[PDB]
Amino acid sequence: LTDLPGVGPSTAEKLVEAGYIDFMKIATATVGELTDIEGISEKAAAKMIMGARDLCDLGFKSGIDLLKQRSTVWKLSTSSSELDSVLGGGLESQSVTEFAGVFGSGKTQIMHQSCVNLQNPEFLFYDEEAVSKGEVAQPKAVYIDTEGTFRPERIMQMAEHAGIDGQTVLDNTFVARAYNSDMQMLFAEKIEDLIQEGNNIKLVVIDSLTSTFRNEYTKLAERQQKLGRHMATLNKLADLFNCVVLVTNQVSGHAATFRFFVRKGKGDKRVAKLYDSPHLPDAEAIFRITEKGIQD
Ligand SMILES: Nc1ncnc2c1ncn2[C@@H]1O[C@H](COP(=O)(O)OP(=O)(O)O)[C@@H](O)[C@H]1O
Ligand SMILES: [Mg+2]
Ligand SMILES: [Mg+2]
Ligand code: NA
Ligand SMILES: [W+6]
Ligand SMILES: [W+6]
Ligand SMILES: [W+6]
Ligand SMILES: [W+6]
Ligand SMILES: [W+6]
Ligand SMILES: [W+6]
Ligand SMILES: [W+6]
Ligand SMILES: [W+6]
Ligand SMILES: [W+6]
Ligand SMILES: [W+6]
Ligand SMILES: [W+6]
Ligand SMILES: [W+6]
Ligand SMILES: [W+6]
Repeated sequence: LTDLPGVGPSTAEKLVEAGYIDFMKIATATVGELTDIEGISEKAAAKMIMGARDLCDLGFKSGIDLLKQRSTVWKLSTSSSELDSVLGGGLESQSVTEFAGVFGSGKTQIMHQSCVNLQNPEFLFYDEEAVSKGEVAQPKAVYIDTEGTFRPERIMQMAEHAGIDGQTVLDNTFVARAYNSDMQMLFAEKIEDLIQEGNNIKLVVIDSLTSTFRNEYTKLAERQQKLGRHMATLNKLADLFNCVVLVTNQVSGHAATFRFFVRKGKGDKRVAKLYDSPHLPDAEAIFRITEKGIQD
């Protein structure tokens, strides 16, 4: 931190005690959030922010640099060929992907399958010139469980059928049981704390995203508010930590970059329809849910 303009030893200590330890977080901060640190003037805040942006080279980009930026996005396989294709390769890092659907359509299964897949190195697709092997090494997942449906047994079974070690998935997946929207939001805000403690968080799951909010603000206005702050935190986390963020929506409006509607097909079959994305056509993906997890 002292490399930053105006920042000396004591200011660097204050910054780290407020949780601002990397340049990117400072470069993307508002003067307000830094001045609210006290001991940190408004002029010093504007100076270190400008210095941070410069060290992170955050200005206008054009031509080939536009392609380079896009190449920093890596993708996580879903174990379904069809679903991966419709996704343009797999679940994207630096974006929030939402799976909505009726009860039993497979939302929680996909969340569990993703936690397992993260532990199979060959299921993370990336361009080696834009994403280094070290960036996706020892990846870990965070599962914020709002329903009480996380099942370690299911993790073990899906891992076994994929030929990877179940205990290893459990060891590298943090689960937070949230009973209301305050806990759900605080847990999401605390993921930055796990990352600074050395955990390479690369997958964040929120199952469910809207249940607590609907149960508490059954007030679309405020609800939408609190939910908007929650969504901004998820989108920022995805961008800044080059992380895949997945959320489920139990349906019977907000900022997701990819949105699916999953429905039941015959017995085993499920259909996932991508209905919103910034660059892909609407398309349907047929898959199945079996003891092996998600397949086809
Ligand atoms: N061990 C398993 N073997 C085969 N199918 C399973 C297994 N566990 C769960 N499923 C399937 O997943 C369905 C439930 O999916 P789930 O993810 O919980 O739905 P949602 O979260 O959308 O309400 C089940 O009813 C069952 O068909
Ligand atoms: Mg993004
Ligand atoms: Mg569920
Ligand atoms: Na300095
Ligand atoms: W609603
Ligand atoms: W409602
Ligand atoms: W209603
Ligand atoms: W209504
Ligand atoms: W409503
Ligand atoms: W309505
Ligand atoms: W509804
Ligand atoms: W309704
Ligand atoms: W409703
Ligand atoms: W309605
Ligand atoms: W509605
Ligand atoms: W609609
Ligand atoms: W609409």
